[PDB]
Amino acid sequence: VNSFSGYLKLTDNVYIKNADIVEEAKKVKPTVVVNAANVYLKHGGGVAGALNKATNNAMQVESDDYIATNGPLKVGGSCVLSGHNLAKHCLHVVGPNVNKGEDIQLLKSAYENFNQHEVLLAPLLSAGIFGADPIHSLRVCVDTVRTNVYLAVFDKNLYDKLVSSFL
Ligand SMILES: O=S1(=O)CC(CNc2ncnc3[nH]c4cc(F)ccc4c23)C1
Repeated sequence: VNSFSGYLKLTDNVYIKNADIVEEAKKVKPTVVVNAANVYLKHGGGVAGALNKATNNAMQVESDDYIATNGPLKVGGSCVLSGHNLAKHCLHVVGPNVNKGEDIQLLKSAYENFNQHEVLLAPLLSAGIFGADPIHSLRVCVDTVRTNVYLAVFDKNLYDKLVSSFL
């Protein structure tokens, strides 16, 4: 039993809700919140900008130190950093950005990072400003993630389309 509330169950392990991931994280305080990161961990907009703003820029400060030490992530890769006031940990995952020409096949590799964590609160990778089709992203999620994933979808209209079209 966990504290996630109001989710629709899609599969054995995947759940979905119309919610603001920032507000969902603030209430649940999950072990892991997933950030829709880029390779530079520059949290300027989309989910990343919203999560970082909620941390009063502490996420960005921590991220800049991470990059200065380790260099950029790979597209399809991830790192675990602090969850600050939102979660115990933040898993920064880089899905391909279609608006930069990155290969969509890397979306499966990106979701594989979720399997290293038993339970996660996450957005749909490569959705929103990353330019992928969220219906495709949901399909890859369901077919790749085996751990328990609670997906927050900010836009009510998209949430309803994702549910109604789910196979
Ligand atoms: O429905 S979409 O097209 C948009 C969604 C991807 N982004 C998000 N996903 C879940 N929670 C979110 N909270 C936010 C707050 C913000 F300021 C900006 C973005 C998000 C966001 C696929």
